[PDB]
Amino acid sequence: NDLCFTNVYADSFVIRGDEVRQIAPGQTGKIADYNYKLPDDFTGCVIA
Amino acid sequence: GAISSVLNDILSRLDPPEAEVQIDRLITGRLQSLQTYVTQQLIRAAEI
Repeated sequence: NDLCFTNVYADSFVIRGDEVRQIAPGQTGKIADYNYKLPDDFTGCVIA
Repeated sequence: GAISSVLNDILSRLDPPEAEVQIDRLITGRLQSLQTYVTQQLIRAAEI
């Protein structure tokens, strides 16, 4: 709440109760390598 | 302190997010070695 950004992208999807911790940079898995993948150089906040 | 002294061996067997830190440790070590070599060579060049 003290900085501005060029643009903000909000991505919404649904997964199981697990692998929400897996949704992150790295942490190879089925969701990482075949579904929405988070880059290892990330600058955003994941909300679950 | 890296897992192995072989850059390609570190590249494989390791996921990129932590391969980055392993390669970074190796790069820091090798850069320190090169800096020490060139500094000693500068001393010897002054003497010569």
